[PDB]
Amino acid sequence: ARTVVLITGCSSGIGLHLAVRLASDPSQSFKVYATLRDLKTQGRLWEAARALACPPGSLETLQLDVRDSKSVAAARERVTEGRVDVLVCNAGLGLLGPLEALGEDAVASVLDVNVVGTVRMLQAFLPDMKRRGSGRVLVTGSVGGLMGLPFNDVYCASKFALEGLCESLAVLLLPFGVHLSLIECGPVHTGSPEEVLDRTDIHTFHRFYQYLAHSKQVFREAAQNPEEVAEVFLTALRAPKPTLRYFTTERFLPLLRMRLDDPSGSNYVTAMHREVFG
Amino acid sequence: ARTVVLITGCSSGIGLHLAVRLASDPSQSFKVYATLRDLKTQGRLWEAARALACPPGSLETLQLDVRDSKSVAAARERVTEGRVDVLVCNAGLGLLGPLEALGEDAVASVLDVNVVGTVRMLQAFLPDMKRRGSGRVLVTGSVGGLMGLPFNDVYCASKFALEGLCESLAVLLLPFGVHLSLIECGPVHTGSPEEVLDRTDIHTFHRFYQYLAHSKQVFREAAQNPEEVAEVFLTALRAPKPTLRYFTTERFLPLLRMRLDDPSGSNYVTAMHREVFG
Ligand SMILES: C[C@]12CC[C@H]3[C@@H](CCC4=CC(=O)CC[C@@]43C)[C@@H]1CC[C@@H]2O
Ligand SMILES: C[C@]12CC[C@H]3[C@@H](CCC4=CC(=O)CC[C@@]43C)[C@@H]1CC[C@@H]2O
Repeated sequence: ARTVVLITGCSSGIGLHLAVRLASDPSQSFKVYATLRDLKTQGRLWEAARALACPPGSLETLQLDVRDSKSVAAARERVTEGRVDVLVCNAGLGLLGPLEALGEDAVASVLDVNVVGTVRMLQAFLPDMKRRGSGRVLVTGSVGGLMGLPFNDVYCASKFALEGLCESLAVLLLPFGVHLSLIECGPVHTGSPEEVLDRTDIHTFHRFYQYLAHSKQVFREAAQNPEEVAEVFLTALRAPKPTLRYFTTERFLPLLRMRLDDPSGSNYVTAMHREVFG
Repeated sequence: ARTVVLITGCSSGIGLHLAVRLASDPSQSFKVYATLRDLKTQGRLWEAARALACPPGSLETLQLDVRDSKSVAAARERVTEGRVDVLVCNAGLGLLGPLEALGEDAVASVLDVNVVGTVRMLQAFLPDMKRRGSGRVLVTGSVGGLMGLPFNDVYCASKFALEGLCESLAVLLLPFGVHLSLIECGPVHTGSPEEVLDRTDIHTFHRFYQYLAHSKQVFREAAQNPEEVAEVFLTALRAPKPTLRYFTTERFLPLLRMRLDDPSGSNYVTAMHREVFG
């Protein structure tokens, strides 16, 4: 039978491209449940699916809001096969700005969607995998989950949290036959100045501008095509003994090694301040 | 004048012992605001304060619930000096058990207290430090924030999140004169089987027992006295150029280095499964 895949956050970006890559696979090996918070956003997904000639029935959309455990359970019940071979936890939110300028609701939302929503997915689908002794779980990671980035304090908190969540589960899941992997992505092709200025000091504001200018230059130079990133997920899926982490690029490994080599954090803080700010 | 210190989570453990260490310092250098979620739990703190003969006025208690930004702001207004020289973000919750056995509320609470509550403290007190160009922020960390531990999935998610939060802020704060440091603690001297069994499978349940037996043995062998741990906070406070991280012990550095040296995570997962389970 087909490998049943359920992917969260398929309205755009990595989840959209992964969903159509799998559904359009020439071997027709996969049945994909592409889940979205709001079905009103499914148009780009269906435009992409048609462009790759996904066979009828290879791709289905479900509404799934990872903030709501009832929505998670209702989507699980919509899997007609009664099993999920591959779960891809990809839904996520970004949050950029001076820490004191971020709304309390926005902070709590990033954590609820990125972290608690992944926990909700894992609590809903892991038990069936553990009892069957098979299943693959892929989690969309970021280089921001491996090293702290200025003005991404809460985003990095949430991506570092997925690292701890997944590494902790991987230690237990080792002998269960259930494989969990993080796909560590760099940049991928996919408030107003006035309000930020009102909630922070002028120096922090100026540094935010510098960060934004630097970020745009790196994105322009180094963002990867979503097709190349989606193929790393497929590589992890086909591995007989998948590792805990896959990297979409080796570009940030040097910064990572410097980080990991000086546990006091001094070398990394100095190097990243220089890298972003000059 | 005195160095004004505000510490969260002083009802027991590290925060209680730190508060009385600082308030009883022979030099009388510190004025300590020991904050607690519920003032009904302040008895051990006052028993400890009297035992160390903390001078009258060296220690004051404030009610502060880090889940509530109004409580954070009301406590900030109670600092009569109108400034905080040292902020110690220590309030935290643990959560242990099979992931699928944890209540959704309990998960969301660990994240709200440990992560969003620290963000609330930083948003409330950082701006004044940045404008003055001085201030120390100490955050209670854990070895569980540096490496994933089985059956601590959500606890480790939350402690890994503080790593990302603090490292991201430290990159920005470098030139502001505001110093942020994590104090990485190992074990420190400080649901029912039936309900866990009903929410998980028998194999996971057996592994939980093994984890608990192992954890108790390590705690018995390696837990540090809270006095020794509190003194690491003082060491970070007195450093002219404090590093991002301080370690209370070097016992877990080897596991950490192995972790950091194999970015795929394979060596760490295998080593920690063997370390916990045999
Ligand atoms: C900060 C940074 C440039 C901006 C990058 C960041 C990695 C992650 C990232 C993803 C994006 O989509 C926007 C650009 C950013 C935010 C990079 C890591 C090192 C580099 O200097
Ligand atoms: C899991 C472990 C034993 C139990 C330790 C853990 C570090 C943190 C910790 C703190 C505690 O208070 C309980 C014991 C635990 C949970 C250790 C890290 C490696 C060691 O094998």
